[PDB]
Amino acid sequence: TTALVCDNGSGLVKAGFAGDDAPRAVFPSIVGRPRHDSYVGDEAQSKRGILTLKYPIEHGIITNWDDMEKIWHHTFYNELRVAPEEHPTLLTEAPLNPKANREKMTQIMFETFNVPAMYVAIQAVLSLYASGRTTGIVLDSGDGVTHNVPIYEGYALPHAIMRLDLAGRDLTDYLMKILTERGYSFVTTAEREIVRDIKEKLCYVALDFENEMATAASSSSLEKSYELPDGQVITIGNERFRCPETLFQPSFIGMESAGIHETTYNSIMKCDIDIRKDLYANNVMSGGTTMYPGIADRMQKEITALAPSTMKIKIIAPPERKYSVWIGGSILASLSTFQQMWITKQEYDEAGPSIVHRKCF
Amino acid sequence: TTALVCDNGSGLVKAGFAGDDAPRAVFPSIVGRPRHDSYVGDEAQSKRGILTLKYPIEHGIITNWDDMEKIWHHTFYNELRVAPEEHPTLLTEAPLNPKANREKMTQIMFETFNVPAMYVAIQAVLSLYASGRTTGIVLDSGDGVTHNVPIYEGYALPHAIMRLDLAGRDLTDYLMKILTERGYSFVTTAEREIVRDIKEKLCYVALDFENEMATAASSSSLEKSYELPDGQVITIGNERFRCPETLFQPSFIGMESAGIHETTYNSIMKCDIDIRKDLYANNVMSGGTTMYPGIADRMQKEITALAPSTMKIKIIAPPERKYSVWIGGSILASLSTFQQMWITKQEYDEAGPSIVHRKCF
Ligand SMILES: Nc1ncnc2c1ncn2[C@@H]1O[C@H](COP(=O)(O)OP(=O)(O)OP(=O)(O)O)[C@@H](O)[C@H]1O
Ligand SMILES: Nc1ncnc2c1ncn2[C@@H]1O[C@H](COP(=O)(O)OP(=O)(O)OP(=O)(O)O)[C@@H](O)[C@H]1O
Ligand SMILES: C/C1=C/C(=O)O[C@@H]2C[C@@H](CC[C@H](C)/C=C\C=C/CC1)O[C@@](O)([C@@H]1CSC(=O)N1)C2
Ligand SMILES: C/C1=C/C(=O)O[C@@H]2C[C@@H](CC[C@H](C)/C=C\C=C/CC1)O[C@@](O)([C@@H]1CSC(=O)N1)C2
Ligand SMILES: [Mg+2]
Ligand SMILES: [Mg+2]
Ligand SMILES: [Mg+2]
Ligand SMILES: [Mg+2]
Repeated sequence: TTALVCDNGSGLVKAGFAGDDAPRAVFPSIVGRPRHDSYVGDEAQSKRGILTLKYPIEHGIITNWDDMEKIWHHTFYNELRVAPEEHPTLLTEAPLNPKANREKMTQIMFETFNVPAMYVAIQAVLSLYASGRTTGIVLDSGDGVTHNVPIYEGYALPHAIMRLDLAGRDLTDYLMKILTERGYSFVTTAEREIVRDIKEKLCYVALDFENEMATAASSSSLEKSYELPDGQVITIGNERFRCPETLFQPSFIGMESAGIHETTYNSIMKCDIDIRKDLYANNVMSGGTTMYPGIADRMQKEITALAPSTMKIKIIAPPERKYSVWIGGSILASLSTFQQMWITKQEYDEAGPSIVHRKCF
Repeated sequence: TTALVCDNGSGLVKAGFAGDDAPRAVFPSIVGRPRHDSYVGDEAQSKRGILTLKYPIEHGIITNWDDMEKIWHHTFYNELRVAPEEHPTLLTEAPLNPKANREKMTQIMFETFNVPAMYVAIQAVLSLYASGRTTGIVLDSGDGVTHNVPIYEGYALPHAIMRLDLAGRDLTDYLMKILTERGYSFVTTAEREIVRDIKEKLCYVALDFENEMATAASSSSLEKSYELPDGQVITIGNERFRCPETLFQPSFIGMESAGIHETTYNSIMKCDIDIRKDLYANNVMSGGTTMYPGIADRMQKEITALAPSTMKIKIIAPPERKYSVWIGGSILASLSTFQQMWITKQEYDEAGPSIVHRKCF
């Protein structure tokens, strides 16, 4: 009778119960199989030694359905320890998820896990809701994808969504590369996990990119120390802000794309004149890769440079924004008016999987 | 871009545009065909002379689909003069309408009249909404059927709906019968229309049934005069309140059913204890046959006799209650939140007619 909320990301699954303010289970979105029997999440991780690890979700889209069933089987029976036939399930999807994927998702829930009711919601919409608004533009930068999504009264505007395949995992690889400028090798998937850790702990977004580079090459006060697992210590300086600077200048990594400040602006510009002003004042950050200190001040300054000079620009960057999608679905799944909007097994029996596209809002 | 609202009753079609406070077209729900080429509504009526008249809706349910298409064709092209491919259409249905009927209704709208979007709503729910409430019990007595419908937050409670096949048309026939106690014959479908007219103009609900009969047989002050079309005049006395008294005592007409005060009570009693009190305080009358003067005071007194003696009983009987279903749909179709709940042609293409049962609320 409690609803389950499951948020499937490229990197992490966040799953739990509606009514909570945090996912009970967060675990790597991976399936592992013997190098020449399958393991999931945290499982797969303890034995990575003798497995090939596969990610079933790439850039926010489900591409391996057999593995995804195993992530879902693990989520219900091992992580949450519930019987799925007893619980309405809310699932999340990427903006612009293909219609065919969303139907396949519905079919699996109903025919393989026998849920009484499910729903599929766009991630960025749930994060807007978790901030208390129904109109806004969300910047959702996770592990695999970054999406700008303008939303008006609860409804995502498909023609103005921007997709940038440049996310947290790319920033980790770019940190690996530049650290092997001050002499370090990382290269293995294990050492990659170490650099991911450094990234999350030491990196930050510089208020002015150049001046910051001038500073780091004039005093040792930006260097920080970091202990590796083998005991050895490493020093990190200018790499701390150069790594995330990539989101503002993708040419750092050889991509020809606009940075996250320009896609935000361009997405606002694909909207009707009569709401632009509401979008400028309600930019919401969401996802793990928006956690860098300085990123929200940085965003404010860049978007004010591009927008008409009299526009009121406000960046909202809540402290819980790494889980905001999940918390959004926790709130939504608890509303009594949401209860009539679940897709029930009866509705699916009578109409089949394409029922899933009548969102009801 | 304006929505159409069409309310199909056993006797009258009420049709018009969302945003209005009254149906532009009210006309008899009849199809006429040459006694040995088809005519509708008011049409069929001017030539009844050489046609057989058929009612395609009986006791609120559509039973002749070919005729019903002609009522709908006439509604769009002759009465409202619009192109149906250009307008979302809201249709109404009886409580407990079979699933199969509602699908057939959807299929015709989409495949024969090519509407962009439609919706099918339960009549009694729209009348509740027109009174400004989302919780209440509606007594809807029309020409062909009477329905008691308890509704909690906008949703009709199917297991407590009561259906009584005793409505305005039966009261007309019973008035014909008792008038041929003071010497008058009516018998033909034309004279039936005359008695219907007398019914609507002269009849009323007595506050105490017996005392009223005692009164009419003690002074000529209750008789009223009525001019027939051929010039002759008729006198009506005790028949004025005996006719509608039938709704309270169906044995007047040989039926073994409970009266409208008992089905109301029984329907309230099939509900959960924790809302009964809200239903007792929000009884809404709706439909042509609730127009009799005195009926709402009458209802108050009868339901107070049956309910627990400390209950607060309130009867709401708005002046516009003969059109309240239509006005309900006029309001609903205008809400911006309703706009995402239309069934679109795309949704119907992908899922077919059984899409219609995902009500969204
Ligand atoms: N404090 C932090 N600073 C910078 N990055 C971080 C921080 N915390 C987590 N991240 C990064 O956020 C990413 C995980 O984020 P998230 O759970 O939002 O993504 P996801 O939903 O799995 O993937 P996606 O939305 O791309 O499909 C990882 O790359 C992780 O390193
Ligand atoms: N003032 C009135 N007093 C008594 N009865 C009336 C009055 N006005 C209309 N009626 C009756 O109301 C009936 C028409 O009501 P209405 O339009 O609500 O029914 P309907 O929707 O066609 O049919 P139903 O809901 O049974 O399918 C007719 O029987 C008509 O005689
Ligand atoms: C605390 C934590 C955060 C996280 O987000 O992990 C996701 C999950 C993960 C799966 C692969 C590795 C082997 C496995 C184990 C597990 C652990 C927990 C990881 O690979 C990412 O690391 C990629 C690689 S490098 C990067 O930047 N994203 C992001
Ligand atoms: C002003 C009006 C109200 C009405 O409700 O009519 C509906 C429609 C109607 C159809 C049959 C007759 C021949 C046709 C013509 C038309 C006219 C308009 C009628 O037959 C009813 O009369 C029945 C018969 S007797 C009664 O009580 N209900 C109710
Ligand atoms: Mg995500
Ligand atoms: Mg990879
Ligand atoms: Mg009616
Ligand atoms: Mg008849």
